[PDB]
Amino acid sequence: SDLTFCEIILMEMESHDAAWPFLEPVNPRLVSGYRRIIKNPMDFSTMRHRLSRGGYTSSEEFAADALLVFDNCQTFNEDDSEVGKAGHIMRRFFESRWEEFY
Ligand SMILES: Cc1[nH]c(-c2csc(N3CCNCC3)n2)c2c1C(=O)CCC2
Ligand SMILES: Cc1[nH]c(-c2csc(N3CCNCC3)n2)c2c1C(=O)CCC2
Repeated sequence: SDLTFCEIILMEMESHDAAWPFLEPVNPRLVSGYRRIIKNPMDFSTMRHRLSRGGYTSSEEFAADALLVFDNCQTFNEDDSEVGKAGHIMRRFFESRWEEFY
C-alpha cells in the first residue's frame, strides 16, 4: 500500500493547472539542445505507465522519478520562463503533498 498514495498524488499532479509541460515526453525534434543537456528525460505519462505496470517497488522510487521531472525542468528552463514558472508550481505542489503523506 506504499503505492496507493502514489496513485492519489499522480492523479492530482496529472490534473493540476500547471501540469501541461509534463503530461507528455519532451519531443527533442522540436526542442533544440534537449537531447544534449537532459540525460534522463522523465514526465508524468512515463510515471503513469511505470505505475500502471507495477514498476515501482517502493514509495521512494516514485518520488525519484517525480523529482527528476523538476530537476530536468530547472536544468533546461529559466526560472522565469513559462515552463520554468510552471515547473516550480508543480515541484512545490509535489513536495507539499509528499510531506502531507510522509
Ligand atoms: C518539460 C517541457 N515541456 C515543454 C513544452 C512546451 S510546449 C508543451 N506542450 C505539451 C505538449 N502538447 C502541448 C504543449 N510542452 C518544454 C519543456 C522543456 O523542458 C524544454 C522547453 C519546452
Ligand atoms: C509533445 C509536444 N508537442 C508540441 C507542440 C504541438 S504544437 C506546438 N506549437 C509550438 C510552436 N508554435 C506553434 C504550435 N508544439 C511540443 C512538444 C514538446 O515536447 C516541446 C514543445 C513543443
